[PDB]
Amino acid sequence: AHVQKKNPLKNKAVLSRLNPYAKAYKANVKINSEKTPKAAGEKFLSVLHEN
Amino acid sequence: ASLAPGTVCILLAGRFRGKRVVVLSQLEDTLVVTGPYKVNGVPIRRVNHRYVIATSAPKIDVSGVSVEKFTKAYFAKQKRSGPVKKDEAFFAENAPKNALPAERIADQKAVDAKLLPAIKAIPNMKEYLAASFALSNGDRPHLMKF
Amino acid sequence: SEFQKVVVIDAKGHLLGRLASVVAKQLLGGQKVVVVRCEELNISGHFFRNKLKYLAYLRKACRYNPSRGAFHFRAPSRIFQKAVRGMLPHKTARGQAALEHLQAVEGIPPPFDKQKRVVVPAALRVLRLKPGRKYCTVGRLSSEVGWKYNDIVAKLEERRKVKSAAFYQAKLAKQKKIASAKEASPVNQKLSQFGY
Amino acid sequence: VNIIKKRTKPFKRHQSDRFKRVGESWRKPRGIDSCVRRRFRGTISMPKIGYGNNKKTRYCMPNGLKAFLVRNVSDVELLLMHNKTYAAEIAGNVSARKRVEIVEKARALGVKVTNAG
Amino acid sequence: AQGHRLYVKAKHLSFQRSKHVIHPGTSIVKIEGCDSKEEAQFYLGKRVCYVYKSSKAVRGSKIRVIWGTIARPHGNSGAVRARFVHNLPAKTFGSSLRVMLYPSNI
Amino acid sequence: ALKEYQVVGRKVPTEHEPVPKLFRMRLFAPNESVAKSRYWYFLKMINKVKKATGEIVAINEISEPKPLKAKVFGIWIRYDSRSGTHNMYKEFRDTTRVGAVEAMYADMAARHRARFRSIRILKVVEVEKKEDVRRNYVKQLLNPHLKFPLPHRRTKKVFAPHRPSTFY
Amino acid sequence: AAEKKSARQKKRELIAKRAEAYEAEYRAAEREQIELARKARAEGNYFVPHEPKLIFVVRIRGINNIPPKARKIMQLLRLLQINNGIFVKFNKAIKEMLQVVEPYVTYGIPNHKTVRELIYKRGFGKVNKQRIPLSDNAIIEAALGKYSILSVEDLIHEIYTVGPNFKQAANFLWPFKLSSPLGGWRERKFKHFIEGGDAGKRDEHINGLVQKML
RNA sequence: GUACGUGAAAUUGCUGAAAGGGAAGCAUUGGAAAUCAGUCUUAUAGGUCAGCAUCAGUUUUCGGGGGCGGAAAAAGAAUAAGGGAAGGUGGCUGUUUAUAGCCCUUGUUGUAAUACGUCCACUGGGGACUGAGGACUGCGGCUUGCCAAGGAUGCUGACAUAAUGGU
RNA sequence: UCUAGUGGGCCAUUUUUGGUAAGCAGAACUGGCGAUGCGGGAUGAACCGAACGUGAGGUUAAGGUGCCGGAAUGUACGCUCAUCAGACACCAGAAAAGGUGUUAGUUCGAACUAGCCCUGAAAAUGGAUGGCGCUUAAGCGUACUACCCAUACCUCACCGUCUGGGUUAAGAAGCUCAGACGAGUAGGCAGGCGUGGAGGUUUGUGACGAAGCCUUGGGCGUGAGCCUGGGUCGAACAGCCUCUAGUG
RNA sequence: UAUGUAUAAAAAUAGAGUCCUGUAUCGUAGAAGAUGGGCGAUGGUUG
Repeated sequence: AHVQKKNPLKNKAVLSRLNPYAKAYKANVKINSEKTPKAAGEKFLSVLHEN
Repeated sequence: ASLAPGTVCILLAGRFRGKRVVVLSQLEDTLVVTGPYKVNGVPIRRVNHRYVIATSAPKIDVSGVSVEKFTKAYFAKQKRSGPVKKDEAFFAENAPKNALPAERIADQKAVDAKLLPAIKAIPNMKEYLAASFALSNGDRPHLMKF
Repeated sequence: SEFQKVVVIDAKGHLLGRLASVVAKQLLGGQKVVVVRCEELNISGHFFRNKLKYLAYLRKACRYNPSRGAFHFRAPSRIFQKAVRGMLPHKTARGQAALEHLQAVEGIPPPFDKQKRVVVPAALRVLRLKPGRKYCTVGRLSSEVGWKYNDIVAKLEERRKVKSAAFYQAKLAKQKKIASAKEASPVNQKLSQFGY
Repeated sequence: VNIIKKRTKPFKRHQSDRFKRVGESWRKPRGIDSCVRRRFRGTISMPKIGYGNNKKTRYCMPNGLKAFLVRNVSDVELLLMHNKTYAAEIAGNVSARKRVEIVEKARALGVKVTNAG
Repeated sequence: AQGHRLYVKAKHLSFQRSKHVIHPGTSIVKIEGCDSKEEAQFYLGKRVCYVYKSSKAVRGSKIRVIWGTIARPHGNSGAVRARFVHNLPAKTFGSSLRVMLYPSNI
Repeated sequence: ALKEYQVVGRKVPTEHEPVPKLFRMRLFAPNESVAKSRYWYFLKMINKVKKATGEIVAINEISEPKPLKAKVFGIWIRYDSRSGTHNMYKEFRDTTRVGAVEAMYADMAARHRARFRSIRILKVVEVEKKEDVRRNYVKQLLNPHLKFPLPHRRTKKVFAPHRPSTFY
Repeated sequence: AAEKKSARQKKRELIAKRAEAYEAEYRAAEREQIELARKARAEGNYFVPHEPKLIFVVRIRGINNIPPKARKIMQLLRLLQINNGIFVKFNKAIKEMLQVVEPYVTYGIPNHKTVRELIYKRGFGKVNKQRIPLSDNAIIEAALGKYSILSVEDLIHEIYTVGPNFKQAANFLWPFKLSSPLGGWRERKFKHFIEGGDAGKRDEHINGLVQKML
């Protein structure tokens, strides 16, 4: 048993065997739904650009 | 991807090295390829896809010729199953004159005549096919694009 | 990178070490190299410093039988060969056989004055030394340490230059006729969109 | 499983080349200042257990069989059950008559002979 | 006569070595016109052969050939590494090799 | 490879100092780890706070606001030498503070043989008025009609066929 | 006959659900830190991220010419070979133990990919004092099953989040025998990381190192 | 053949072969020359060396798409304002956008882009070495059979040779 | 529990004693050498890296990439001109003070302060940055990528040891699965190889050629060694189990 | 050791006789290069 070690990262079948969750993962999810409310206080900007 | 049917490719190895031929159809592993026999004298042969250079020359219309009759059994040699071979008479046998069934002759003639109209339509292709590819001084294959 | 059957190098204005290192690597690559006009080779540093270095070289000799001791060759071709020999594994049959692929000469003898002479940009004085840096020529250095054919080479080189100039005028006239007849051909524009 | 050899050249004794009183058969150097014992670069190498060959292909001839020394027909019949593993090899001191009997028995048994010729 | 030479000229430089240790198994090959590892990437996997001539005509031929394959680039100057079926002789340093255009991928 | 880092930190709260003061420094280092290391180095020498008894409260990378505008930066540094008694003020013309600082480090190493450990940068400021510049070479670059020949032309393929022109 | 497979299928589903919860926990924590940093920046205050509790220690020096105290400590860390990696809790006892072996090890904060890629590519378990690759979940069942660790992803969660059973999970994991880094180390390997060397604490740069050594 | 059974090594002469530029000998790797055996020859299966394909393990090298993070990059562009001086443009050495412009501040386009950092159980190629094990068991996937899932098979050709290998 | 060897030590870091000094004598902690190869320092017992079964592939340490020499006659900014420059730790040795040397800095034209170079500097066979040579370096300082390769690390195959799990269906002294590891002087122990003689055994070999001997032949073993073809020869000799010793 | 055994100005570099190298020019199509024919040129390669 286990004559050869097969890397799960490079073997999808072995990855499936070890992880019964890769079937439904959905890594890339659009989180910022195209809005992006920039948040940086004026006090922070002054301290950043101080001296 | 570049080995589409009807493409002009250069034979790298074999007795027809440097010849330019027209790809007919894609076999399971090789290419059933031939230059118009009346042009460069290259009959219908399988050529491994690792021994061709797919040139960017304009494509040749090969839709009008049947290619399903070119199979592994079609090009297969005869079974021997015996270590005894070779003879002066054996070399006298085979050859273009003997063997080479008239059925093979007719298919070569038919496909040749079907590929003349395209290469005559495109100028400078008949002489291009008849010529032989060769490297000269100062030619760097990794730079030049075929 | 390119391989020639024999490479004739015009050693005028070249640096001794920079050219010798390039030549030595080419010889080990199996290429026959001919170096002409070795009396025009340049060395960085003012002459007096180079003259003192060679006088230090003359000091080396066997305390018994100086005929066994180091042989100090004075000819500029032999100086260049010595620099190359120190860069080749000459005690070894590989580096020894690579020496007979090198032929350094003074001036350009008849078999090579009719052949194309390439130059090495990696060893050219103009491309390597900052302007205002003093430098010496191996030809003048040799003439002071014992070499006694400086003015003969100068006279023969002057005569060769005249003959080569006359050939160039003949070649210019022939090329001018070819160029004049070139534009008359209508193919010159049919080849235009191909970049030729 | 093809027959492979880890090493093919023999282990000769140090300086057996230079001295005739020193035979080539291997001897472990016990010297306090031995270069081969200390394993300097360029010196000759010594027998190690790492050099040992595969247990599956060990003792097997290149043809996959093991030579088996044979004195008479009784020794040939010992190889009746293993004609595909051992090949009979007739001894040096066997006479011509018993040799011919051994070869004829080996042929009938279908056992290869390493020195049939 | 310039209707041949479907290969690329190369020169056998040396063995894979350190200052004092050589590895005859793998050879360093300098291909003409190849000046960087990016250019050498094209020639990876090509069939490089050493052709030589000998007195006795095996197969009725005066020419023997040692075949090999280009394995990986070597350095930044475009030299590659090659594995030959029989390791190249040490006397072939500076000898010329022939790099065929196959196995092609272009 | 330098990056300007704003590092703010303080000593850990204690009974004697329930509300410790916050100290901030603008310092140049290849990465955040070195930036914090130098930040504790300067605080450890001035305000009696150790990395053991202090903490980094904020880390931030400052990018150049106008990197496409040619500027002049004057840098005061405390050079450390064989004698270790040296204060230097130098001016460099560049488009970014990080670029000017890197140019300063190379210049100090080349001229005075100073390492990254020997040099500590007291202050980097932007000189906006030409008359404030006191360095002749910088003022020469500030010449309105600046123009000069291209130096060091220098232009594998060994064995070129023709002698290089190396000119205009 | 089929009862074992019926129970095994729902066991596999439970593993999937737990792994799904773990991924949600990672995403929620990462987003939570980002929002807290944004709100502190917007309001002008400073929010300090939590000090790492998990550390990854890599031995960089060979086994020659080492003082007895450092030699014992790396023996207690199970870093007996050059290019060996271990996961370790970061507390007062550990921090001073790593301070002694600063010249001989490099340590930093591992991220989720570093832990996951290490346990998948180079994940080996100490089963019956043997180095058995983690090629199946049943291997972890037999070793850490009583600790409510049922799968490789459960083991990753225990290591990454430093659960109550970190010691048993870390001791079960045989020390990672990493390869030499592709691209090389810095010019002088045996300085401190601050000095442009490679020893000592290198913060998040252990991730860049681990990516090279895998 | 009494200088007598067998007749070793040191040492020596002759013959043949090859080497040798101030030592020789030795190890590794291959060439050359010499020499030799296995193997096959046979009973669908099998001898030697090759080429490609589809896989597996290890690694190397180029490329693409996407998510997230930072001053929710900094800049910049286009377009509206205010202010400013120059290393001073038009106008006459001197002045403040004219017959050039620049800088500073603010809005809009903008939720801009790019770079960098980071991740994808996202993806497209090129190269190399390796094939240990030997009916079936397992863990998985697919849909009972299939599968890249507990270690290479498939399709072909050349030579059957001194070819490979040995000395 | 019984016993071997040892009871001349040496080097390096840091601390230090006696000493005008020492490749000097004497100590303290740790690591090395002795006993230890390998990559680098041109070379070297203890310096730097790394510790070693047999191999394939990949990647690295210290050190390096002009040529010798595998690997950029790389990138960026500078300094240096030396009538016998400079060139990488240990290390193969040099000082105060100086300069119409030059590049910078600090302070009131001047004094300075700092780098590089030069002077101070002065030996005996011809001669050593390792050699050649090198001057917008192939020198020096700093940053930055790419690249080269150790017996080190990584994956794999095989050998052995040790360790653990199986085996009443398998010379059970057998078979089978798995993991870790491999330097070695003095010394220990185990298992084997070879020699002379003795008991047993093999329907054992042999004048149709035993033993012995020679051999540009062939095979087996990690090895000690064994087997065999050809030649020479002429009367004996061997395998296995055990016994023994004037046994290499 | 060949596979195109192809290439002859001298110079200066704060200049040369358009420059910013030759990735250019010369040669290159034909059983390893066959057997015939029509137009065009009066050139080209070679014994």
